[PDB]
Amino acid sequence: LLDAKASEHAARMTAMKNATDNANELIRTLTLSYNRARQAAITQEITEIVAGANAL
Amino acid sequence: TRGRVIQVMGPVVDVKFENGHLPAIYNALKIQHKARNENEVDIDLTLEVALHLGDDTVRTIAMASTDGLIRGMEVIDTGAPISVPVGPETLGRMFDVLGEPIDEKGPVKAKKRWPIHRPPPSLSEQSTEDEILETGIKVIDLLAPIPKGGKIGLFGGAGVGKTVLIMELIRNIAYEHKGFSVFAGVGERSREGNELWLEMKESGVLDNTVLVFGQMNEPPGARFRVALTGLTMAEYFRDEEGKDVLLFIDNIFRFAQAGSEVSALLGRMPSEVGYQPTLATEMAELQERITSTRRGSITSVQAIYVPADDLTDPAPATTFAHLDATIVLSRELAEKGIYPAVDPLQSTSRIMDPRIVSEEHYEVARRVREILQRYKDLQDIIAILGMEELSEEDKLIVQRARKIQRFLSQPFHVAEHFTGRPGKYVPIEDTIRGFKEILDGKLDDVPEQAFYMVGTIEEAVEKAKKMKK
Amino acid sequence: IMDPRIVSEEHYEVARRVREILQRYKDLQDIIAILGMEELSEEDKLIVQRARKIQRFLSQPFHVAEHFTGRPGKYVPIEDTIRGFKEILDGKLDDVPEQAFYMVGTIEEAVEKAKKMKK
Amino acid sequence: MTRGRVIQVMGPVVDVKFENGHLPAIYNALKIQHKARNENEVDIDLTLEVALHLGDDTVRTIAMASTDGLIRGMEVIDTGAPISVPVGPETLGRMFDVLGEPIDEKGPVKAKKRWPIHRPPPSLSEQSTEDEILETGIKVIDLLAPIPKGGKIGLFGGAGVGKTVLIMELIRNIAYEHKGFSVFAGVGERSREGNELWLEMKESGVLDNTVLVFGQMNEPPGARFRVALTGLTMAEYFRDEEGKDVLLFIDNIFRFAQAGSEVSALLGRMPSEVGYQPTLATEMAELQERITSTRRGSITSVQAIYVPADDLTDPAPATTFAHLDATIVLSRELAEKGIYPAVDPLQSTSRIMDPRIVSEEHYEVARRVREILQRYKDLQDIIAILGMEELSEEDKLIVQRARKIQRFLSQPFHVAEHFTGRPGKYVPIEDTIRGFKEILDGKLDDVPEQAFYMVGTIEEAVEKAKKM
Amino acid sequence: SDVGTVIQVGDGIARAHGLDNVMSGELVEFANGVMGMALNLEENNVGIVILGPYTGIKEGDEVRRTGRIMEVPVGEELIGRVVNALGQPIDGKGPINAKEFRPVERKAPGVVDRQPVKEPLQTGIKAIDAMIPIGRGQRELIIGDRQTGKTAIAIDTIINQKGQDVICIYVAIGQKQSTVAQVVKTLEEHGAMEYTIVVAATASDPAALQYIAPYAGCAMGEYFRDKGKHALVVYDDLSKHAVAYRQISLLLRRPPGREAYPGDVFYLHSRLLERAAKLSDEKGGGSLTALPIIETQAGDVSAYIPTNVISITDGQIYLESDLFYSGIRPAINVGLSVSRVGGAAQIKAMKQVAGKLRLDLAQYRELQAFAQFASDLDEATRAQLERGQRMTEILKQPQYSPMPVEKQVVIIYAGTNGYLDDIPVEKVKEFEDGFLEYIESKHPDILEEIREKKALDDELEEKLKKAIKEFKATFK
Amino acid sequence: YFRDKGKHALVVYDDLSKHAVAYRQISLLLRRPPGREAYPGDVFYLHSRLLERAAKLSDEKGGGSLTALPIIETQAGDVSAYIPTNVISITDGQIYLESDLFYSGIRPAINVGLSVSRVGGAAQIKA
Ligand SMILES: Nc1ncnc2c1ncn2[C@@H]1O[C@H](COP(=O)(O)OP(=O)(O)OP(=O)(O)O)[C@@H](O)[C@H]1O
Ligand SMILES: Nc1ncnc2c1ncn2[C@@H]1O[C@H](COP(=O)(O)OP(=O)(O)OP(=O)(O)O)[C@@H](O)[C@H]1O
Ligand SMILES: [Mg+2]
Ligand SMILES: [Mg+2]
Repeated sequence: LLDAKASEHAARMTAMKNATDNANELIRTLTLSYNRARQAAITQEITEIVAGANAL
Repeated sequence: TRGRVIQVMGPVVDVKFENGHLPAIYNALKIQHKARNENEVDIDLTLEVALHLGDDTVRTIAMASTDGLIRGMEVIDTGAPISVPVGPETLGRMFDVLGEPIDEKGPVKAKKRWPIHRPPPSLSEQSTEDEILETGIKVIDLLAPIPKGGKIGLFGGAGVGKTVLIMELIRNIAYEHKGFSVFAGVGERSREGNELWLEMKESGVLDNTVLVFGQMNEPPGARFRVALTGLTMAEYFRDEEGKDVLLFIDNIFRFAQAGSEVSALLGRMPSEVGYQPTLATEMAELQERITSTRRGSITSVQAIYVPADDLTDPAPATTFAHLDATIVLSRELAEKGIYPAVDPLQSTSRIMDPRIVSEEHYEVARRVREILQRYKDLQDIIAILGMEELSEEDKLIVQRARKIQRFLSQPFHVAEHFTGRPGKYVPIEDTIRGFKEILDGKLDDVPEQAFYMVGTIEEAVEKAKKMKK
Repeated sequence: IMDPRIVSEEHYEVARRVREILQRYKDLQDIIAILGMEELSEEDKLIVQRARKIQRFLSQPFHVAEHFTGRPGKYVPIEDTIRGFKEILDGKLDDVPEQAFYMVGTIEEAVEKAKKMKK
Repeated sequence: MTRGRVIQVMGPVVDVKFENGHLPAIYNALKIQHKARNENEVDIDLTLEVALHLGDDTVRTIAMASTDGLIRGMEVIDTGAPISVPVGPETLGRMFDVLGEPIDEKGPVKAKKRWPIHRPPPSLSEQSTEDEILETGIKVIDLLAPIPKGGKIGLFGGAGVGKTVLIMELIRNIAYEHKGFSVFAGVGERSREGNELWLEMKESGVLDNTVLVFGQMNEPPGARFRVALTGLTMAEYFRDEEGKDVLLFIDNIFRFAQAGSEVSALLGRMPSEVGYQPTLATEMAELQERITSTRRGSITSVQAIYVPADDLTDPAPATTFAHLDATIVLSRELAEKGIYPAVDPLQSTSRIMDPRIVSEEHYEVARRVREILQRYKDLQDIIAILGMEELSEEDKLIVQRARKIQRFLSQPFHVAEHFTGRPGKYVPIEDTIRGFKEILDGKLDDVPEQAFYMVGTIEEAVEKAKKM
Repeated sequence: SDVGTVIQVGDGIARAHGLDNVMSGELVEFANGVMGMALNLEENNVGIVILGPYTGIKEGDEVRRTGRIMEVPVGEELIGRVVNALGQPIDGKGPINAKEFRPVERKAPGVVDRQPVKEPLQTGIKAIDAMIPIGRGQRELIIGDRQTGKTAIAIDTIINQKGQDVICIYVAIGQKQSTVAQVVKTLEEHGAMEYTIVVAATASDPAALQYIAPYAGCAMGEYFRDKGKHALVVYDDLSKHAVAYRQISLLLRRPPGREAYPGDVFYLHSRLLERAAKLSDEKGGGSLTALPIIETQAGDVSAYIPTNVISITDGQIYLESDLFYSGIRPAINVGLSVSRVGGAAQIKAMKQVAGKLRLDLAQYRELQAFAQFASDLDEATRAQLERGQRMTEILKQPQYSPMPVEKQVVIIYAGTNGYLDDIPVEKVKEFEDGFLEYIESKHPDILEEIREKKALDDELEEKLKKAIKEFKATFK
Repeated sequence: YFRDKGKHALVVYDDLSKHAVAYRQISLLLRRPPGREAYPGDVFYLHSRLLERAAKLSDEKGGGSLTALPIIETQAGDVSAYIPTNVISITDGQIYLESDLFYSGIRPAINVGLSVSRVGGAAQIKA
């Protein structure tokens, strides 16, 4: 039991370390995609505005 | 001294007055034509002045379809804005954008007519008394009390419950109020207006009510001016007679949208999200007139359409600064079958001040928001970590928050076809008493399925006994 | 053409059964990206085990690809694809390793490829 | 002579007509000086920079001050050249506007020469091919982020770290040891921060070695756009005529990019990505290509940059990073802990760091320092949850070494003498490399950690230890 | 000549022919008696923004030149009054009867005419005065989500200025007339109308009037500044001016840009906010300070108007809706809010005490996000969480009850030193009132010592003796 | 010129990304309608008019050959973007360079797994 409880806490420590690292990697990839979407929305919106103003 | 049509561009029309005697901005113009030959068509149309151009020319917006219009016709200047009939002879009638009767009861014989465009009250003659107005609806009566003499806004996307909430409020507040009622169906379904009119005829409530329509199938000119016609009629009861009045409006977003549709054809440069360069100015001239003066009060309930469940769109965002109470309806609760689907975090009012409400009303309302705000952040975690990994305080908050969120649901009298239930009314003391037992943990034993579409808290215990628990 | 009236009944059942397992594995995909497959139990675990084999058996060595890889190209008849996926779905080949279904033609090639590995 | 008249006015934009057909060139400067004829009028002293030849003898111009009080038909004069500012040693210890006029109430400037703001950059036949390291005398910068002579350096940092002190200490060290001056261009600065800088420059005695040029935020877009070019033409004279090495400071390059974006919108040009001007990379280049190491002397530049939304892919940070040679990062955590100057050793980098330019021991000492400091950052969350006694003997032998190395990066500055008893220290590249090499081998591990805190050369740490 | 004729009329804008001698920014009068401001000078036509009802102006009507720039009245006579953006009364308390009138578009104080900010502007809010200090001559931005407290922090601040020699100006921009009436009535009830001026440009007023309101607010606030006296200006929403300016520019046909705003939108707020300053002794040592407010959609801190003003001011106070819907009031996020004049805009007493608060609160912001649920951790982490929970109860405060600095430094000192370790997290609010009641008996002693000497270093012996003996004797 | 005579030649472009940015500038100054990232529609035709000119000729034409090595800079290291994908669709392969390999000492910093030559395998000596 002493070895089993120690190995259980060691196993959970490694599992939580990997889960946190996988989540931190997913956060930077999503952050970069959000920045691409943010910049794309702004250039599209400004071009619809200027196209409408030019037409008028 | 008459004018001639020069350009027909869908809803917008251009007219030239050769004498130099041009009509003022917002004046009303008439086109009445008899066909000269078999090729022509008879025409009856009204247009309002929007802008003065250079060569003796004026831009005008039509209030009906422009089909059959010919360049070079004759236009008559009435000399004033669209003037609508006012007085007690408008009670028990139904009206068009021009204040003409859309029912078959005959002409209106009111001795006076008022223009739909009038300056708002001044700061020196407004009033702001504070009292609680009961609705009989568990969420609104507790978390966002309605101020008597104040503006109420119901915000939501397509199909969340706005019109089913307006209809329940009319069948509760107006049915428990002495004084006149006014309803304006701004750019909505003509099938819903018909059902409302029949319900009034049956109940006998038309005798104390006025209705104005100009629905979805009408051109942009009529869809934005309808709210002003309903407002010039509710103003006469406040200013001339001195009585308190209720003004109910569905889809004020159609007024903002209709202003955007005609803006491009007038020649105005576009603005953010494809709206007119005058959005805030146009909504202020509407909202600043619906206020309580020293003479009498206008209590107002308005339904606001959020284009894609995004409160940041220019029309909903411009509206928020004018309300005294705001109720937000979320599809997240509607998809779970929790109706009226009112968001208990985003809903607020000018009356949730410790100096206005009772002590326990203030405590219960603040405790409901804290337990649901804690549960909101914790439910997201449970989907990835699993409910077994969280602590006992978290498990207790999850179990109570589920029951609280379901007890906010209620069967409306107008919802019998959609719910398969008769409908129920709950007074403020029972709303406070019911939510307190859930917060204090008294009913931790009752199952979470014993709070959907129920009324008083006694029913949940009886329903649990019927469920054999 | 994926209508009961045009295709054979055997073809229609096998094609519909393949898309259900592939959709179920795309739902588990966003949670296993964080926690991994150690938390999964019973049917969800068995569904990813078969979905891996199915996703690889859809790969095929082309004749035009001989200039990129030394593997010879293959042509697979409709009767062979239906029989191979049916046995993968039923579980007759659950013992064979997932690496034995990469760039192959027919189901018998997976049996000899597994026998070559000896695992 | 030749004279125009104002024909249109709307915000910062003004249009002028030249009836005789003699028109000004695309960057000339025009003057409007008018005395009120009647009580209804207002007196004006405005200047305009040309932008476009519109046709029909008319020209579009951007304004350098306010256009309120202007009237159509008001006469205007062409100076025959671009904006021209005073140059020479007489500009040292003084404050100026975009136009070269002094802000200080210290009388007029009687300089012998005036130079135009718009000048072509030096050609490939005038540059220096082999790169030199500029010795700052600061241990952290000279060891972990070398400064190239003629190079562009980028500053990234939070509020309350000590950016001004570093600038002031860099401005000093180049004047005392390298015998070279400095210039500071405040691009769209807050006039309250400009005031604190001028007083701290005055109290530290630094003004006599520097030139300060300020374009305030309350100025029109046209003036905030050209302020970096008037600071640059003053630094250019010290390189071309005196042959000295010079430091050019730009508080925020993002405000230069932003001012061009606003001027382009006012001129009516179609926007690009995120709404920036179509000319963003040509405007950035016409500034950055004049900051180079010629055969005679060099201009080096330290430029701070604001990231619009913590996104380095935004068009303004992107076009600037193309021209940069090094990056210096300032962190609040070092300041909270007590390490000065507060420069991050694991996030600051330079293109000069390769072993083909720096010596073999310089490369090895820098690599070993980064490896030990990186390893210590790993142990920090382990040290937060568990005790120091539990760590392995090798782990403890690295934690101790790392804390001592991190403290030895700290240095007592000369500008700091008003706030602390510490006199100040200049450390040569050869002395800091020699010092860290002794620490990395463990020769001084039997010495207290406070011996390496706020000290200069390695022999001072030994004597400080002997005093305790 | 000085006369013209209107050629186009619509949406509050007019176009006229003639007016050859008009100046950029001048005032013009229509035949109707209504006023307008000339903002564009095209080659053949003048673009005029109307300062009143425009449904009475027709094409062919004449317009005349007034030979004057926009000017408003200034003086002590405006104190206690309610006025419009043009300097005309709204309260119905009679005429203003001013002695002087001055331009609305004055240049800002130069870099040499200023002096470093070093004297405090006490707001009376425990979170702001301790962690985000404001000094006389500073510009601090109040920014947040709708319905989070913003008008509350500005009015709680104006209520705290009763004792000091400060004059306050409130500029209501795009606001509903019924909320303006509740603000004026709240100021009359707390007695703030004795030292305040209210300038209003409500939602139904022309876009032109809602654009000149803050510039008229500075003209009135800087008048006291040029006399040596201190003044405070407040703008309830700067987000509503940007919208009013966007309308006039898109109607005058000026080139659009990001979110349809004109290129000079940064310059609009810069011309206004750089006028707040602490002047030098040659100019008399006076001081104007500003509190601009901004509304952010779903926390869009990176939108065009929020980023322009965040870059111009000397700091910002961020308010968050999840803090508000969770009981933290005022809902100020301490992690994202900063003052760049910190340590100079505070008295010595607060600087000594707030240093410990910064460290205890900074170690708590990081720790609760993860260690809140865990049952057994290291004693250090337990003490850090327990101290952070108690300090985040001391910073909570109700509306219309600002705290004098002497009372603030006493409670913060008691909490920072850790004398509340035996007090439950729910009892901390009861302890503040109970401790301040014991101190009522000592107000004569500690008011004079903390107000005159400001020496909390000498005072340590008396604070420790009273706080420990009074509570331990009563609680045992 | 060398290729038409019969001689072999190589050409290198230091940044095709900078070339596209310099083209976006003049199209927007000429007031041409913008596309996907403010770039005109002709941005594919731009890199196609130039890269197609590189070619190995037949023996009848003299057998000469022009080869090209275009270079592209990509923000945050993502290959799927407008200008990068336009040129990947025109070329006969690509060599991927990674920043973590470069800042960790692995030089040349070339990704062996994701880099490929489509014409490759036939141009190598038997050894
Ligand atoms: N109280 C309720 N009980 C049961 N079902 C409801 C209730 N309220 C709404 N619903 C259901 O949701 C639907 C929402 O329709 P509703 O007319 O209220 O849409 P809406 O929100 O007003 O949208 P719109 O304004 O465009 O008409 C109802 O038709 C009904 O099916
Ligand atoms: N400290 C507090 N304690 C309790 N309630 C508070 C507190 N501070 C703010 N509130 C409440 O929250 C709301 C804040 O209103 P406030 O006018 O200040 O918000 P706002 O951002 O200016 O809103 P708006 O944009 O409509 O003007 C009010 O209901 C107010 O009473
Ligand atoms: Mg509806
Ligand atoms: Mg407010």
